[PDB]
Amino acid sequence: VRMNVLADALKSINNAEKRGKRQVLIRPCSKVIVRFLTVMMKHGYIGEFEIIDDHRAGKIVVNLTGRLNKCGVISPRFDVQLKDLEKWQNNLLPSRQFGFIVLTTSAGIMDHEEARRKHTGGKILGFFF
Amino acid sequence: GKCRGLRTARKLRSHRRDQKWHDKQYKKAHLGTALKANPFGGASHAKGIVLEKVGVEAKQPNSAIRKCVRVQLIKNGKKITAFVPNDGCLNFIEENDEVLVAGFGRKGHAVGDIPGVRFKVVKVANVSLLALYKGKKERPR
Amino acid sequence: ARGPKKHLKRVAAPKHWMLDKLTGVFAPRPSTGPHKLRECLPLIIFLRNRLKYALTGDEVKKICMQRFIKIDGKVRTDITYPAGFMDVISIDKTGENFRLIYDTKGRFAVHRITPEEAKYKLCKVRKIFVGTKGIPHLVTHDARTIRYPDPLIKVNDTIQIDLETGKITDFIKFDTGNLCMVTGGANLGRIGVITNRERHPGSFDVVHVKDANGNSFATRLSNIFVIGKGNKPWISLPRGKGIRLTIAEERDKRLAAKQSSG
Amino acid sequence: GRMHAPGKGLSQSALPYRRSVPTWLKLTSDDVKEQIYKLAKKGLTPSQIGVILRDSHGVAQVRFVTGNKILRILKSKGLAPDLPEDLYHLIKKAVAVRKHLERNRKDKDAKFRLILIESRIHRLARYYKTKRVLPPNWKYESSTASALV
Amino acid sequence: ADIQTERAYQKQPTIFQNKKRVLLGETGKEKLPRYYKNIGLGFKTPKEAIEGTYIDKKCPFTGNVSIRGRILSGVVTKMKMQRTIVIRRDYLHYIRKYNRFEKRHKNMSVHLSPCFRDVQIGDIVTVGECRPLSKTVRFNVLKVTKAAGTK
RNA sequence: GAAGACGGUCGAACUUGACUAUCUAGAGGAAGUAAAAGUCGUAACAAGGUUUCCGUAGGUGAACCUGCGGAAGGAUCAUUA
RNA sequence: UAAAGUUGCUGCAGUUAAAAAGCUCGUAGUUGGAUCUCUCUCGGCCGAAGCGUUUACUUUGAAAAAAUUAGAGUGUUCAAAGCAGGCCGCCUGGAUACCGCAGCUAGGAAUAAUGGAAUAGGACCGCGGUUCUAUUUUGUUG
RNA sequence: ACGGGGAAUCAGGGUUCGAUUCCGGAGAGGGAGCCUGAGAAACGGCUACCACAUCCAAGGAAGGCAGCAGGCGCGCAAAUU
Repeated sequence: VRMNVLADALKSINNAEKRGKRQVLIRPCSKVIVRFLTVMMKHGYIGEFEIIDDHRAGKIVVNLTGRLNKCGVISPRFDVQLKDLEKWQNNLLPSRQFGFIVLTTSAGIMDHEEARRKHTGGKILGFFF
Repeated sequence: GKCRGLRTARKLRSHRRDQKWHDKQYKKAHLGTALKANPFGGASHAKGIVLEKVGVEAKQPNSAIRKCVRVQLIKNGKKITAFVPNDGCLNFIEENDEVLVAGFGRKGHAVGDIPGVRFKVVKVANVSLLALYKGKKERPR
Repeated sequence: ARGPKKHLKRVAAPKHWMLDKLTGVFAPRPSTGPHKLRECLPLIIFLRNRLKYALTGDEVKKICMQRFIKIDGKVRTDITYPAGFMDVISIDKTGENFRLIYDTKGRFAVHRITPEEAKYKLCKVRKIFVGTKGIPHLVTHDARTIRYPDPLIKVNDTIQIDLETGKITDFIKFDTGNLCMVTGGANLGRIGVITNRERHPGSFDVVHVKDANGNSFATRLSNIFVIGKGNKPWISLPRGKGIRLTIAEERDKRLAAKQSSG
Repeated sequence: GRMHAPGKGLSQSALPYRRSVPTWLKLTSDDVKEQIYKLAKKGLTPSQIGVILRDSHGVAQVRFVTGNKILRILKSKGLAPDLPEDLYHLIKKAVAVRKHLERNRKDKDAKFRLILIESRIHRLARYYKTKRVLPPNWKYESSTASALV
Repeated sequence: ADIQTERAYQKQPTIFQNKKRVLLGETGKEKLPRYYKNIGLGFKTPKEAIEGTYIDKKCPFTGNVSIRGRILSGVVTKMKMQRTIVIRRDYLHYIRKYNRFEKRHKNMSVHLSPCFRDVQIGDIVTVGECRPLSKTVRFNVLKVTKAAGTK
């Protein structure tokens, strides 16, 4: 069956970006998916997106700007402390100059740099660069 | 595929532990049959008594007579064939003398042409074969 | 294994003695006494390693058998006598009095005191109990049993003891706003004002203490020792006033002092 | 896909976006409740009741006119069956397969299908027992099944 | 019921029950005071213990045990012993190499007072650590919380 | 108040029963492996000269042969209203 | 031990190189779709006893033997070391970090699990049926 | 297989080692039982049996280096009475 709707969403975005498409349809939507997409957008990686409201679960049309190399999910959602954040960055990110690891912390869903700024660990949702 | 779940630690560790037994080196070093069948009993060297001088025929591509000696180990009374490395070094050995024998370098494996020989003579009569070879020392009288 | 042990390895000794590692295999095993094994300074360590009146333990024995050293007003000839927090060490021959006090690094500093302040000490009462036909007895951190204490005095309070008579002169209650020192844990040797005690029934109470420089820390209730009423200590403090410095601040102070001294 | 078949069928009802009573439908909520009560008294299950309300009375979705689902309506009135409709139909199918198998004992396909049906029955019974719809002592047997049918 | 179901007379040692009687003070029964105490840590004495007749020297409220140390929890899985129940404590053990967890459990035999009626399999019990009560019992049930499925 | 004695208890204790094993006065039987292209054949590799192989059963100096079912890793991706 | 990503959690392979069980069902195990934004009292600008259902998670705090490791200072003649030393009696050090897991503690409340009215024994707002009132009896037993 | 502190290796993760001077345990040839004492089931204490072994005038007596040195033995393998 379908599990980790965030994994399916990120896989759809990645496959559409590999194909050069300007838009991708993500279904079903979720709060985690929307928060991940917003974190992606604030860094300029995907651009604007629209939530289609069907009366069971949302869909998202994400406009794609070809700035995205890889968006991926980390399953299972390993709990990450501030100490292990550097190791996760070394493992998952292509460089120390760009790329973000997205974590869910008690302060919300945010990239690893904002997690360090807020001095909090959390559970790793995925990465994008 | 493999199980990726936060509660799969026991399954992953058990699978790794069972699959390690399919590694030849791990199974060799963790069963005890290899240790019990090792003539040296896990040692690096062993002292033995030369029972006779033998000439082992090199493997098929090569043609030579490798001079070895049948030695019975003092530690367990086990009979092994030990290669006498250099040339004229079989002349330094006499029957029923004590030889210190090491491995042949391949950890229980035959080395080069010499088939089934995994040991080499290091000392004869408490004098190294290399000291006798170069004239540094002479056989005890 | 069988019966008590009588030795103490040099490396297994309390680290605040600042003993070496090459000066023998054994450390002075402190005798049984008022203070614990790991919270005391044996007389040999004080008279040899700190004061340097002796170069060997034999010289410490020679000094002590001349009855030159008094702990809390009583002459002690045991060179391994456990001397601990708040003890007064008096040497009348050289005419100097010290009080065994903690430094912010958690080590017994060589703290000289006046002859007038050597007449008393402070003791934290460890328990109070009615016994023997209704007499209230009070036990202190130095195992001093005092009968008929003031009914206001409770556990965790501090009492000023006149060393000559061993009787209570005054007392400080354990309360917020009272000056105190930390006698155990990471914050050992720090001096500050109690701000909040948060109780854990069935467990250890935790007391929060604010430095005189604004820094705040926490300890267990057993590690608090009330020093004075309010913020004025009833006893003299070391060169540092219980204010622990950071390594950066300590390095800067050391560099500035060496620049201005030589 | 299907629980016990390799099929991956997609056919199903596609509900409209609106959750409102349709314009053509003049039936009030109490009228729909009364029609449901009459249909249940006639001996029809909620699936059948909804089918004939949709097909002859213009009631597209009873939940959007009454505010309640048909099974909940029947439970509130008190004329709902002891065991749920899907479990009852599964037990009926299993009973029919078992009755066929007694006179046709060489039908290995019937035995396979009976095993599948009984697995479905056990899964549904476990679900209903967790949800406390069935008593915790309720068990499916190969002899008392025809009594429940 | 009748608490004298043993070969020795069952009584609370603290309570002196055969005090000198009075004919006018007799009203059908001699009346019996109940010994009970409040265990600490904010645990309330059940109304059963205060107003019961059972004799249980290992009861935290009417017996001779003290609650000191660990306060633990678990779900009741067996009730086949006399005044003792087997609870299951479940947890996750962290394996660092795989950065993962494994479900582990252990069973604790804990004393259950007669003051706790209507305790069921699957109920959660808060137990308190006491002195060794038997070979394997070191905890006493202090509180019972019903399972959500009870009806 | 010693020796000593009865009764308990703890209880070591120069051999029999479950001695799992090993090492052997010990030949036999079946293998395997390494030598040697010695001998009788040519089973396989080409349609290897009966296409090969699988499961199963029987038969044979030996490779192997044959019966039934299967596979193409076939020597046919195809054979015509 | 590394090389060995030839034990692969990170991080391997399984059409033909070694390899997916003949095929389904099935319990444990593992995994599991969307959804929900801080109140009665006390010594008048405070202080709180808490049960807000908890757990995981995360952050903080406490407590946690030295030696070893990391690491600060210090010309052992350098260094490995050592915990010494430095100035013309005096001055100064003998730091600090880490210390996993479990336990303790205080914040956060995203994620994950769980729970709260449905059969109404449902939430709040004021009284009946069986009893004694922790001495409201203070010029005295009551 | 005494446990741990810890050691070797190690990009990250890990793998292996830890008899060995510090902490905790266990034992004093193997078992067992005790006296004394605050503390021992102590062995540089006693009492037996089991194994080994010393002196004897053959009646008896006396043993316990896994303390420091030093022998023997074992071994590839480890120092001064």
